Amino acid sequence: NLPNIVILATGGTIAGSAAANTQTTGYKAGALGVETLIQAVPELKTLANIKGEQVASIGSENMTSDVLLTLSKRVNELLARSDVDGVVITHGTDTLDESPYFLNLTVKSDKPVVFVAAMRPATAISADGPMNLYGAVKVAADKNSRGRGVLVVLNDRIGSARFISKTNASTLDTFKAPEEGYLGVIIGDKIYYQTRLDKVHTTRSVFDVTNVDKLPAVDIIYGYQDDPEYMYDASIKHGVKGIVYAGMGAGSVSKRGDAGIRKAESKGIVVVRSSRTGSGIVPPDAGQPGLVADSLSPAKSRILLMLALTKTTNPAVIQDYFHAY
Amino acid sequence: NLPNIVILATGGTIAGSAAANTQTTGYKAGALGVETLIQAVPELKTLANIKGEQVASIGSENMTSDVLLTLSKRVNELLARSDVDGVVITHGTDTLDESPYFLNLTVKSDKPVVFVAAMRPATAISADGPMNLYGAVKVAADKNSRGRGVLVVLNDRIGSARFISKTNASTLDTFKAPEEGYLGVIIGDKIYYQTRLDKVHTTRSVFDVTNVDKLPAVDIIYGYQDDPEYMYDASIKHGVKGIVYAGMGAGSVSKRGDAGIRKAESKGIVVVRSSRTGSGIVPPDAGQPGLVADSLSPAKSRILLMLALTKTTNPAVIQDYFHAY
Amino acid sequence: NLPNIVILATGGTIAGSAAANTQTTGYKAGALGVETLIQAVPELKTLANIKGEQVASIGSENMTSDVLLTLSKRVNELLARSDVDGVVITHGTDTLDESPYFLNLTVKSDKPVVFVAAMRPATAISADGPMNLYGAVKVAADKNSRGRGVLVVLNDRIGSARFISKTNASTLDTFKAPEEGYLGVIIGDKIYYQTRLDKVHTTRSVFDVTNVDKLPAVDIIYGYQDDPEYMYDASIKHGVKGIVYAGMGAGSVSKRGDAGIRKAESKGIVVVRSSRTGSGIVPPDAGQPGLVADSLSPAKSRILLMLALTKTTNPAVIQDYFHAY
Amino acid sequence: NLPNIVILATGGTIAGSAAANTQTTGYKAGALGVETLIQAVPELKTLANIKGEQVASIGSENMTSDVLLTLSKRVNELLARSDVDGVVITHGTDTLDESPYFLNLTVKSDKPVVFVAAMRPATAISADGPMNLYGAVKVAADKNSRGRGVLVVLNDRIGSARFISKTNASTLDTFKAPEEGYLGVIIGDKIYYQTRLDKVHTTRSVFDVTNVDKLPAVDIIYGYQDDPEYMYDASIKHGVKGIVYAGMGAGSVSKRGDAGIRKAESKGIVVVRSSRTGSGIVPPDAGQPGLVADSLSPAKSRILLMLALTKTTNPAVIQDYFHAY
Ligand SMILES: N[C@@H](CC(=O)O)C(=O)O
Ligand SMILES: N[C@@H](CC(=O)O)C(=O)O
Ligand SMILES: N[C@@H](CC(=O)O)C(=O)O
Ligand SMILES: N[C@@H](CC(=O)O)C(=O)O
Repeated sequence: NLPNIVILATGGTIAGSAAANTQTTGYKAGALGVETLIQAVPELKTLANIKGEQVASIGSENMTSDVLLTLSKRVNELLARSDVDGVVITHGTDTLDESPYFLNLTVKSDKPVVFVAAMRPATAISADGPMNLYGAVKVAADKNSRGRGVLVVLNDRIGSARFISKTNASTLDTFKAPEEGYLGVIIGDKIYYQTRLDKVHTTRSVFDVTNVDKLPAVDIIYGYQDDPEYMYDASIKHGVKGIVYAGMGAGSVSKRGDAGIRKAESKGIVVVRSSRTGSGIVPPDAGQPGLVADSLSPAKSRILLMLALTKTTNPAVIQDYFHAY
Repeated sequence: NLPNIVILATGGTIAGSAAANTQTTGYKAGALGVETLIQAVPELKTLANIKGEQVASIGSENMTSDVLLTLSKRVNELLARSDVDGVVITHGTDTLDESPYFLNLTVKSDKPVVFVAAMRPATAISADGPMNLYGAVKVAADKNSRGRGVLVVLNDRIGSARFISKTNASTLDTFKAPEEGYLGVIIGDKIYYQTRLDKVHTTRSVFDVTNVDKLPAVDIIYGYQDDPEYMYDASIKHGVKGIVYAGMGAGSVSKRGDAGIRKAESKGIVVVRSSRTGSGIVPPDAGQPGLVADSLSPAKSRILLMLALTKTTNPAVIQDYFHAY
Repeated sequence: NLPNIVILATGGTIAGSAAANTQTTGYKAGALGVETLIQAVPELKTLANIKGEQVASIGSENMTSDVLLTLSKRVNELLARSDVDGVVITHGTDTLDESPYFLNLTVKSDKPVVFVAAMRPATAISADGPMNLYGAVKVAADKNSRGRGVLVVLNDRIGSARFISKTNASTLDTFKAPEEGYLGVIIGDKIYYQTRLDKVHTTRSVFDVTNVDKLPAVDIIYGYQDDPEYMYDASIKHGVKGIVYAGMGAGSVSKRGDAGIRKAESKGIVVVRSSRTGSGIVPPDAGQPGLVADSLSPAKSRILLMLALTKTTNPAVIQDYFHAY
Repeated sequence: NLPNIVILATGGTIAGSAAANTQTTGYKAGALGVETLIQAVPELKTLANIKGEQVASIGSENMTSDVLLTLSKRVNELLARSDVDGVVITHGTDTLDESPYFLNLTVKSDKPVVFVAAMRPATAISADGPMNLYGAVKVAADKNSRGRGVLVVLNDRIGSARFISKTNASTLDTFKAPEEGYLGVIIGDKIYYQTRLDKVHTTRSVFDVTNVDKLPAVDIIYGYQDDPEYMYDASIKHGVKGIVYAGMGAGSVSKRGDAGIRKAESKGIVVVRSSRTGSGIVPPDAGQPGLVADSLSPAKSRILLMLALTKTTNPAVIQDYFHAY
């Protein structure tokens, strides 16, 4: 009796197709279904009983919070069933920073939720998709993968949704977390778990979007030399509920950024100072406005802020989420 | 006789002072003069004859293109003299991604221009400033450091202005370049050069800002899920000459980002697609609008685009600069 | 009432002194007592009630298994007392791969055992010792640091004794674990735990050396092109109980290395195939002799094998230790 | 017309064939000829005119100095011809630390010598071989690859033979150089060179093996706690010409290692102190015996020492080679 795994497809280059096998970038992309991905890897039949389901068919650069609501609700419906042991989600790499972390806070089950992607299309020479999908299903079918939070599997690595991000624009090994490493690795058709996420996730999370139809809008504004104050004005004008600041260094604000953040806060907008660096802690500073993002990236900080605004508008409670989640 | 090195001060945590040494973050920053930094390390006298100038006294988060013009003009004025062998620039870490790369394209000399910074204030326990400054002066005083482009010295490393960036928000070893490494290292009071910059820099650069009073305005717009098109509308309204897109993955645009970029291009604004990932190549794509940033980060792409706009607005010529510089 | 922390000194460059402050390497090293290190950082009094003890005064390159036995028995006696909350151990960096992992398997307490070291002597410019010691004591005094296994603190990082190793010969940031990251970080006088060790350690470990006078001899033989078979003959002649093979790639043996290992196994010597690469999994292979080291480095594999030989010689039980510890 | 590239096969997992595609490790390895590798990638015909030769059919773990001597002589006579523009060498990954660096010092031409390997067998799911081979041939056929030293191409990276090493036992992205990065990358069917090797290589190298029948024997002895002195006695007994010490930290010797090295030096054996860390500089120290390996790893130090012993035994001259090569 093999485990029962459901593969939910949302699109991405993993389900992409090009005219030539030498083409990995800059091509008229064609989408493939979940059944085509399953049929491409007949070795999945030794791991688990597989059922395919197409949630979406878009590039992750076009992934929206509305589709994330639909995805999370469907994952929760499936994991509540006794005939589903785990869920594998085929997704694009461009916003694989956000999607798994969204599910890390919204999934109400200990059963494995494994995001999977590919940097090369299925038609490409040495396409990474087939092995990544094999690894993802293997992880989801393993009972030892439970209670570890949402997992992300690419290039023989098992990364945490809380730390893993696309660190390189175009390489196969792009998904890394320099300061936190990987939760596990897949070597020689065997899973080796090494670390556990020391943050609040899945079953112990207070965030629930089961009865949420629309999430609060949150913008991300970059921090740099000569950064305009008018970007904050644009966010205020359109009435966003939150703003994540991709700050210079440890979330440092310029005179124009400081003025823009305080103007947003006076209108009731919750601002969180993250970092454009790529990793590390943004420490508390009473001399600067806004909350701090802890070690959360601008992309993941936005996700947490959106979900935090569904529960509260209290800055201290939201700050507590950033240090715990 | 010893070489003649001039230390130009712009500010930063390297010249920062706190009431307690346990404080490294969120403190009352006390700005120190260039002479105080020189007197703190009397071992600089064994390396070279030191002179100090105070170009600026601000945090790098407030570093502007106007101050960079003043800095670049002063560096070129000093390096043209026979009594100056090299220059050391004490700067902050928050925008040390931009400043050195600016001078990497504007300095008209093979003489060493070495940027130096510190993550911990001078008062802090195990302050990195003193050793960083010693290493920077040592690098600038070495004649073998010539013709290598603008250098950045922190944590015993010599990084290229073209590749090095603050990769972590709060650590001493934050300045890294995972795909390109370091040009050299400083170990045991000795310099070990290992790699050379294979890009156009300094003397061979066509970018000259000697007769430039004001640089063209360039904004950076971040790429993420549900990214607003109105950010581009804000840039267009304020009449920016360039827009750098910190794209999802390999500079991928959403439907709103695509619309915002094409709207900017119709107004004559040159848009360059960079990446929010942290490293890697953004490959050319005819299916997407805007130019491609090659391996240049959003911060450095903005610097190059700003300087490219002083000479031309032609997309093909600017694209050529992005692959060469 | 502040926690009671005991600082045990074994030596190292953290307690080293040079002729000049520009000397970090190649000098006549002097020794500093445990009290000299404590008085150098008066900020330790705000963290905990400190009591220093001098266990040894040697370079870690000369650290032996006999001294580790004495250290482990002493730590166990200290932590068994109700008036001790944690222990900080000043040690050298050269064999900081072995020592903490030894205590990770032998210390029977949830109370923090924090190893600390320095890459620069206390006399050097921007000596890392003072801050590393401050960070180590802060970790040991924190109640949240309990039950996390043996910790290693340098350069604002909290690494696991199971994963952390000296990855660079001479840099301050040398202690890394690319595949596993850090358990926590120390930023802005605050501790941020991110991951937990998912292996058997400390309290749950079966390795008890309280009644052990002398440990079994284990050698490490390197794997390379034209590697001699006579090195294995030298180990067999001296009657070692174990041999760790620092293998090429994934612990691959040459024809001479295969012959040497099989000859050792016939004499009752338990051989474990590790890797010279620096990281990763050495997978099981029925076509090759010896056991596999999992992700354990040659240095750490020797430590585990040495402790495993005090309990059993059964290859199946020892292999189970390598996948669980 | 297209360039003329010769592919020299030595063996390895790139030419490996397993029973099942889920088998990447621990399998009965099969041997695939050079023509089988060429016919597997028909896209090589668009890059260059290909001719294949079978130099060897062994795993790199069994690669010997006599085969490297034969390989180097064959590469040199091929590059001397006008009908050969570059050479691609299919090799194993286990000793890809040594082989390319050997040729980096022995090749007497600016024509590209590109080593290529694969972590997964040709039969495996998402086998890296085909893309790596395509990338290697593309690099060898590119005129811009000339005068850059021996290149190593895997996972879309172009690494220098001087710096690149297998850093992980079992992953696709194993070939890294933390402190030096890559010379270039292959993204979207385009080569992007970023750094150049700032060491003496190929054409300018003084190490000629045209008239060498047998290379001097050089052993590598590992440095660790309780390291035996008898390993050095075994090397002296068999009359090796050199000994590379894989030292603890920055090549630090124990009391037994110090006694063993000085005993080797008294018998005329040249000893070089390298590091077991994985990267970094081993600094000169008059207080310790033996020469220093600079930034060279134990594997690469052995290669340089072996080639230096064909010319001289003078300690100061060999030490100079270690800082220049
Ligand atoms: N544009 C693609 C990139 C990828 O999947 O690799 C996506 O994110 O859907
Ligand atoms: N806020 C400081 C940060 C630093 O220098 O470390 C600056 O950039 O000026
Ligand atoms: N030789 C020293 C190196 C250090 O501590 O940095 C030791 O390990 O004791
Ligand atoms: N055992 C193989 C490993 C590989 O090529 O991946 C070899 O080096 O030949």
